[PDB]
Amino acid sequence: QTIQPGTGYNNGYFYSYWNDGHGGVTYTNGPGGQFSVNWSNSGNFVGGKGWQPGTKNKVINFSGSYNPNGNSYLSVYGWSRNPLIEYYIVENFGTYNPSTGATKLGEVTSDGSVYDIYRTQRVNQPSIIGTATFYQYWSVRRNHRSSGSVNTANHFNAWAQQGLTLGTMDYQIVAVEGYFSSGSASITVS
Repeated sequence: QTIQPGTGYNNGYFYSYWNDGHGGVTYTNGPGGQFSVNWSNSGNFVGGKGWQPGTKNKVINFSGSYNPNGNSYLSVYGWSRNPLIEYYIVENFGTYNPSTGATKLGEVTSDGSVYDIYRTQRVNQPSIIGTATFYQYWSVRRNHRSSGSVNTANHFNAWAQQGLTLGTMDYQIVAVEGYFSSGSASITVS
């Protein structure tokens, strides 16, 4: 049901909901792996369901509707530790392609589309272990969609081939992220 930021377990799925406090966001956990997000002139937020910990060969399925009006992403999102890495496999996005100005590190074909791979660096930013400097790895789908299946191993193996290694897996979720925008989404994970 409607909850305030936090992390926990719901119907067998790990969930994480965070927001910068600006307001304008409603996150609701549904049955099974379902979750809904409704936002209007929000601030920055991230919300989704998945696993804690994730794995490097997980096949993630998602089904739903995603209607952003502004800056937002729909992705398989997570972290690794040692090395500390924040990663995204972007399936759809709004007005801003998150790879803008990022360094392209290759291409990978998976689950019906070509994905462009990028690497970016975050300096002194919040992370799962505190403020730190770390890399972000991205796989951005060329053919946008709101349902599908993601074979994570295809992305992690392609990243490894390019020198983008991952450490020990931390949480792994299908999440909706927004940055001062409006929208609605209803996703079921499995």
